[PDB]
Amino acid sequence: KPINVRVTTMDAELEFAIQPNTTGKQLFDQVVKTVGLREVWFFGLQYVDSKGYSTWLKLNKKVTQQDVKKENPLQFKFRAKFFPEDVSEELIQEITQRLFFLQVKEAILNDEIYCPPETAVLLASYAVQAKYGDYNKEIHKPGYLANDRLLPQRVLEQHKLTKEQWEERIQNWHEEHRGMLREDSMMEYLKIAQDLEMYGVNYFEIKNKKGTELWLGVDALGLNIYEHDDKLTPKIGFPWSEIRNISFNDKKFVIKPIDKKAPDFVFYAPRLRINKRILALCMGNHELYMRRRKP
Amino acid sequence: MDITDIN
Repeated sequence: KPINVRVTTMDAELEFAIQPNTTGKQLFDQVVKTVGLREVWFFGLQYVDSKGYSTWLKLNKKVTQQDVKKENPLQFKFRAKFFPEDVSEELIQEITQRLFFLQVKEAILNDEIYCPPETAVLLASYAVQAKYGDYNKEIHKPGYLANDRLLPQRVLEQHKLTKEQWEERIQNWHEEHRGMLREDSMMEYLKIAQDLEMYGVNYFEIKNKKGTELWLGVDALGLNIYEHDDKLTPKIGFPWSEIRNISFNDKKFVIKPIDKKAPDFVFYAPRLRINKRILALCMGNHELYMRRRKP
Repeated sequence: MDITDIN
């Protein structure tokens, strides 16, 4: 029987039949090939397993044997799993730049990556310059932006201006990018986003031995611990260079630092598999952190 | 139970 598979990227969907023993890799390979993506190291296929967990699809394993929720079209999302350290020197393909711009922006819009008011407006203008090209008195008439979801929700909730005010504001910033290309614009966007405190960092809800709530941030540059109340500022940091060994044993995870004088960090995950992922993420992420410091 | 060594 043919296994029906849908793989949406951020601007495209793809639907084909799959073989009852097609390897995750073979699947990933088809998708990237069809899209014409070369920078394949940042990306993954994400599906949802039977327990409800969003999971990354493993390439060295039969795509049919990883327990993805069994619906008619087997559904996956093709998203960046890892983020570069510097967008401009790490994203060479227009395709890659595009799939990033989109994924990043979406999160910026969903209050996922925090972004303060002025920068939000600044970003929006780059997003509209990307969409619409040069501003034009004759074309873009008062309200030409009424249909576009342009600003982080919290931005709108906190600084109360009118809808047509925020628009005037972006319009002003839009008017100024006159001459930018759709491509450049998306890049100028990313260059600003990649500096946001929450950009390219995966959070996990944890608690220490004392049983108090915390967040663990795994990212391009290492681990970071946050207080539940603040997702932005790290309480303690651990770059890769300053970490010797990370391990877990059941729900208990432990970080061991390079200098012996430091009291190694210990936290408690809500389930075993949560650590499994934390371990997986760090490994893949550190690996790339090395790989871009060799030839 | 698992372990990884970084730096």
